[PDB]
Amino acid sequence: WKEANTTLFCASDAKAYDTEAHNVWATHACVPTDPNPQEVVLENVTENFNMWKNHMVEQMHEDIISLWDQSLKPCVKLTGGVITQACPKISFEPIPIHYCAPAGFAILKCNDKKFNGTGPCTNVSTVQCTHGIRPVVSTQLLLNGSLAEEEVVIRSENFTNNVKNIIVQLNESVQINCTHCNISREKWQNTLKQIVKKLREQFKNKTIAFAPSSGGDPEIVMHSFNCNGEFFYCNTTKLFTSTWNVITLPCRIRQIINMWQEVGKAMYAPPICSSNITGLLLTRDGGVDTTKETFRPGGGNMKDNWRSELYKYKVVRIE
Amino acid sequence: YELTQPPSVSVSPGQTARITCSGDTLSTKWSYWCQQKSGQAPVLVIYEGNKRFSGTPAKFSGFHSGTMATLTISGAQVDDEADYYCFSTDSSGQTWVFGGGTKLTVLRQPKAAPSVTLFPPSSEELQANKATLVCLISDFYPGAVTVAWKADSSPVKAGVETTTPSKQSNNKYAASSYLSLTPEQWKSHRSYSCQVTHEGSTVEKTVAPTEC
Amino acid sequence: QVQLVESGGGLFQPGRSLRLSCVASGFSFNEKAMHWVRQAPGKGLEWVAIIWYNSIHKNYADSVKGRFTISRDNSKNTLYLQMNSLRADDTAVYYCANAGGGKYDYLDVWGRGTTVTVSSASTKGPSVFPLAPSSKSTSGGTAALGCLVKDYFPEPVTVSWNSGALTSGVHTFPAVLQSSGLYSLSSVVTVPSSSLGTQTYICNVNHKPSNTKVDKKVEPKSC
Ligand SMILES: *[C@@H]1O[C@H](CO)[C@@H](O[C@@H]2O[C@H](CO)[C@@H](O[C@@H]3O[C@H](CO[C@H]4O[C@H](CO[C@H]5O[C@H](CO)[C@@H](O)[C@H](O)[C@@H]5O)[C@@H](O)[C@H](O[C@H]5O[C@H](CO)[C@@H](O)[C@H](O)[C@@H]5O)[C@@H]4O)[C@@H](O)[C@H](O[C@H]4O[C@H](CO)[C@@H](O)[C@H](O)[C@@H]4O)[C@@H]3O)[C@H](O)[C@H]2NC(C)=O)[C@H](O)[C@H]1NC(C)=O
Ligand SMILES: *[C@@H]1O[C@H](CO)[C@@H](O[C@@H]2O[C@H](CO)[C@@H](O[C@@H]3O[C@H](CO[C@H]4O[C@H](CO)[C@@H](O)[C@H](O)[C@@H]4O)[C@@H](O)[C@H](O)[C@@H]3O)[C@H](O)[C@H]2NC(C)=O)[C@H](O)[C@H]1NC(C)=O
Ligand SMILES: *[C@@H]1O[C@H](CO)[C@@H](O[C@@H]2O[C@H](CO)[C@@H](O)[C@H](O)[C@H]2NC(C)=O)[C@H](O)[C@H]1NC(C)=O
Ligand SMILES: *[C@@H]1O[C@H](CO)[C@@H](O[C@@H]2O[C@H](CO)[C@@H](O)[C@H](O)[C@H]2NC(C)=O)[C@H](O)[C@H]1NC(C)=O
Ligand SMILES: *[C@@H]1O[C@H](CO)[C@@H](O)[C@H](O)[C@H]1NC(C)=O
Ligand SMILES: *[C@@H]1O[C@H](CO)[C@@H](O)[C@H](O)[C@H]1NC(C)=O
Ligand SMILES: *[C@@H]1O[C@H](CO)[C@@H](O)[C@H](O)[C@H]1NC(C)=O
Ligand SMILES: *[C@@H]1O[C@H](CO)[C@@H](O)[C@H](O)[C@H]1NC(C)=O
Ligand SMILES: *[C@@H]1O[C@H](CO)[C@@H](O)[C@H](O)[C@H]1NC(C)=O
Ligand SMILES: *[C@@H]1O[C@H](CO)[C@@H](O)[C@H](O)[C@H]1NC(C)=O
Repeated sequence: WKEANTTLFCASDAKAYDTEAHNVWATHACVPTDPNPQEVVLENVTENFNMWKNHMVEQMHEDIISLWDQSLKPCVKLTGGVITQACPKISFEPIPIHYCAPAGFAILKCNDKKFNGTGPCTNVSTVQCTHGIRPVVSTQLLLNGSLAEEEVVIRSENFTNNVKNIIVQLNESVQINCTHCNISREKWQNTLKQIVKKLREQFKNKTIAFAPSSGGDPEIVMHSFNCNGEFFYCNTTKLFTSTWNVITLPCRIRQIINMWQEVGKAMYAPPICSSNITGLLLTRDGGVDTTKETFRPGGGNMKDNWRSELYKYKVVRIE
Repeated sequence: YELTQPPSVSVSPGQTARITCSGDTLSTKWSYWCQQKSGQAPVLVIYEGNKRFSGTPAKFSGFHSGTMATLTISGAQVDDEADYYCFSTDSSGQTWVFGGGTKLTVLRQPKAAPSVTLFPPSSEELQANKATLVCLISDFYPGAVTVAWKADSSPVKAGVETTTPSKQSNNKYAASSYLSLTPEQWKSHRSYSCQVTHEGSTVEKTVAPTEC
Repeated sequence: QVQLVESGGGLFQPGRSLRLSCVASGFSFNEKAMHWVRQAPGKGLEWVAIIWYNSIHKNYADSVKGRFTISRDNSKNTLYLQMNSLRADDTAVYYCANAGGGKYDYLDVWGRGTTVTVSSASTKGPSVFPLAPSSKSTSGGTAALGCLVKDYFPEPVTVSWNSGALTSGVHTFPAVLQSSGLYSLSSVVTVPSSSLGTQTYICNVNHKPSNTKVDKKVEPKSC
C-alpha cells in the first residue's frame, strides 16, 4: 500500500469544565480516548518509513498553531503590520494527545527496537490511533516526550549535512526543575556519555566534543519554553563545558519573543515547572578539525519537535 | 597563521611531481588543495588531506601528516602545469588562509639559478626625503620565486612592492622587488637584506647605510 | 550543475564605495555557506570573507575589516559584498565561491570573478633616480647599473640607454602599483667592469602621457 494524506482526528483525554487551555481547545477540536485501540500486528511484513516526509507532522503543526492562536492570545503582534490585543493570563499545560485515522484508513506503526528514522522497518503493526503525545513547544531540549525504550537513538535525514538538525532520544529520563533552573549534574553527565557512545559509533571514532551554540535570536541561543502560560528563557552553558573521547541554569523572562508560528515578533504582558528531558536537538560543526568534532545545541523548528514523536507512525489506505 | 609552500616545481614530463605545505595549524586542521590554470578560475583537487572527489584524476594524491601536507602528482604531463594553492584555517577555525602558490611547469629549457642584485638608496633620493631599496632578480628558470625582505635579521612586510616574473629577451625570467622606507629607518638599522627563493636554493643580498 | 556569476566590478576613483553581487544556481543555495576571495593581477589568491547559510555568522580577513560588509539573500540566491572606502590595493579580481557545507567549510566551486579597478586618474610626471655600481654589484669581470623611474601615472614609460645606442645586456622590468596609487619602474644594463670610469652611461626615459622625457646620467659612487 501507499500512504495517503488525509485529515486525521485527534483523540484527547481532556475535560471541558477544567479551566486549562489545551483542555478547552481539545474539548471542541478533539474527542475522548478509545478505552483501547486494537493493535492489529503483522510479523512477516515490512514497509518504508521516512519521518522527514510525513504529512502527520504538517497536520500536527497546524493543529498546534490553531491551539496557540485560538487559545493563548499574545498582547501585540508585529508581522509586517501592527495589532493591539488583550492579554489574559492563561493556564498552559500540555496533555497527552492522540491522532487517530478515520475509517477506511489505518496507521502503520514501526515496532522495531532500533530504527534510524528512515528506511524500511520490520515487525510492523497496524493501529487506529497514536500513543500519548504532549505538544511541547520547547527548544534545544525535548520535554514531556516519549524516551526510547532501549539505549539511545540518534536520527537525521543526513548526518554528513551539518545544516540538517539531529534528533536524539535518550536511554533514561532526566529530571529538570525550574521556577532559574536545577538539574542533577551526574545523570546529565551519564546521558552525555551515552550520546558520545552513539556518535563515536557514527563518525569513525573521531573524538566527540560538546559546546554551547553561537549567535542567533534569544529564542535559539537559550532554552525557551512555556510555564503556566509564561515564556521562560534559560542559559544552557553549564550543560556543555566538557569534551569526551548539581547544575543550576540561570533564566530570564522577557515577553518580547519571535513567534514560532510565523516570521515575526509578538509580545505579551509581565507575569503576575518540573519536567523530563526525553530528547535533544543538536547541530554538528563541520569545520576542518582533524580529530575533534563539535556538536552544539539548536532548534527553532517545531516540525523537528513533532517528528521526535511521529517517526514510527504513517498513514495508510485499505479496503 | 601562515602556510609556506615552495614557489616553483620544475618537472620533466612523466616524472612524479610533489608539492608541500607547512603550517603549525596543520597539526589540528585539515589541508585543502586547489588548482588554477592560466586565465581560468581555480578548481578543487583534494580536500581534507587524503580524500578525493571522484571523478578527478587519481594521479592527484594527498598525504597529510604532522605539519606537512603533500600534494603528489603521478606522471606529470604538459596539461598539469598550473598554479596550485594549499588553503586551510588558523588555530581558531574562523578565518581561512591560502598558501603562497606553487607553479608547476614542464621543463622546456635548462633550470637557471637566479642572480640577485640589491641596490641601496641613492643620494639624490635621500636628499628628496625618500628611500627605496631595489632588489633585482634575473636569469632564472622556471619563472617563479619568493621575495622576503629583512631589516637586520627580522622579516619586514610593510612597504614591499614586488612584480611578477616576466620574460627576458633571452627566453629566461626576470623579476624585481622594491622596499620603500624613510631616511630615518635607513639610518637606524645596521643592514637590510633581500631574500630570493628559487627552487632548491635561497640567495640573500645585504646592504648597509654605512657602506657606499 | 553549479553556476556562479559575479557582478559590480568596474573602475572607481579611490574613496568611493561599491557593491558586488554573485548569483548562484545548480545547488541548494539555502543550505551552503559562501566565501569571497580576491586575487590581484598575477598575484596569489587572498581570502576576503565568509558567510553562513543562515547568515547568523560571517567573518572578514583582517585586511579589509571595517570596510567590507558581506551580505546574502536566499530568496534570490544572491551573495553580496559591499566595499565602503576603496583603496588602490583593492584593485583585483573578486571571485565568489561556495562552501562544502554551511558553517565554516572549505571552498568547493569557484565562479569566475569580476575585475575591480581602483585608480586616481591623475597624471603625474616621473622622478628618475640613479642606481650606480658597487663592489657586490660586480659579478666578476662584469658589473650592473641602472635607473629607477618613480611615481608616475598613467603607464607606460619607455626607457633606453645612450639614446638607444646601448642594447646589449640591457633589460627592463615590469612596473609595480605601489600603495600610493602610482607606478614605479626600474631599468638595468650590465657592462664590463673596466668601462665603469671611462665610458658615460645616460638613462633615457619617456613618459608621453605627461609629455616628459628624463635623461639621467648614472655615475659611480665616490668610494
Ligand atoms: C548527504 O549530503 C551530502 C551532501 O550534502 C551528499 O553527498 C553529495 O551527494 C550529491 C548527490 O546527492 C553529490 O552531487 C552529485 O555528484 C555527482 C558526481 O559529481 C562528481 O563527478 C562529476 C563528473 O563525473 C563524471 O566524470 C567521471 C570520470 O572520471 C565519471 O566517473 C562520472 O561517472 C561522471 O561521468 C563532476 O562534475 C563533479 O565535480 C563537480 O561537482 C562537485 C560538487 O561538489 C564540485 O566539487 C566540483 O567543483 C564540480 O563542480 C564531481 O567530481 C554529480 O554527477 C551530480 O551531478 C548532478 O547534475 C547532473 C546534471 O547533468 C545530473 O546528471 C546528476 O544526476 C546530478 O543531478 C551531483 O553533482 C555530491 O557530489 C555528494 N558530495 C559528497 C559525497 O561529498 C550525500 O549523498 C547525502 N547522503 C545521503 C542522503 O545519504
Ligand atoms: C511537563 O509536564 C509537567 C507536569 O505537568 C509540567 O509541570 C507542571 O506545570 C503546571 C502548570 O500548568 C504546574 O501547575 C502549577 O502547580 C502549582 C503548585 O501546585 C499547588 O497546588 C496543589 C493543590 O493540589 C498543591 O498540592 C501543591 O502543593 C501546590 O501548592 C500551582 O501553584 C500553579 O497554580 C499551577 O497549578 C505544575 O505544578 C507543574 N508540575 C510540577 C511543578 O510538578 C511542565 O510544565 C511540563 N513541561 C513544559 C510545559 O515544558
Ligand atoms: C538509515 O538506514 C538506511 C538503510 O537503508 C541507510 O541506507 C543505507 O544503509 C546501508 C547499510 O546496510 C548502507 O550500506 C548504505 O550506504 C546506506 N545508503 C545510503 C545512501 O547511505 C541510511 O543511510 C541510514 N540513514 C542514516 C541517516 O543513518
Ligand atoms: C527536581 O524535582 C524532582 C521532583 O520532581 C526531585 O526529585 C526528588 O528526589 C528526592 C530524592 O532525594 C526524592 O526524595 C523526592 O521524592 C523527589 N521528588 C518527588 C516529587 O518525588 C529532584 O530532587 C529535584 N532536583 C533538584 C536539583 O532540585
Ligand atoms: C512467517 O510467519 C511465521 C509465523 O506465522 C514464522 O514462523 C515464520 O518464521 C515467518 N517466516 C517465514 C515462513 O519465512
Ligand atoms: C502528501 O504527503 C507527502 C509525504 O507525506 C508529501 O511529500 C506531499 O507533499 C503531500 N502532498 C500534499 C498535497 O499534501
Ligand atoms: C514487535 O514489537 C512488539 C512490541 O510492540 C513486541 O512485543 C514484539 O516482540 C516484536 N516482535 C518481534 C521482535 O519479532
Ligand atoms: C517522566 O518520566 C517518568 C517515567 O519515566 C514518568 O512517570 C513521568 O510521568 C514523566 N514526567 C512527566 C511530566 O511526564
Ligand atoms: C541503556 O540502558 C541499558 C540498561 O538495560 C544498557 O544495557 C545499555 O547499555 C544502555 N545504553 C548505552 C550505554 O548506550
Ligand atoms: C549565557 O552565559 C554565557 C556565559 O559566558 C554568556 O556568554 C552568554 O551571553 C549567556 N547568554 C545569554 C544571557 O543569553
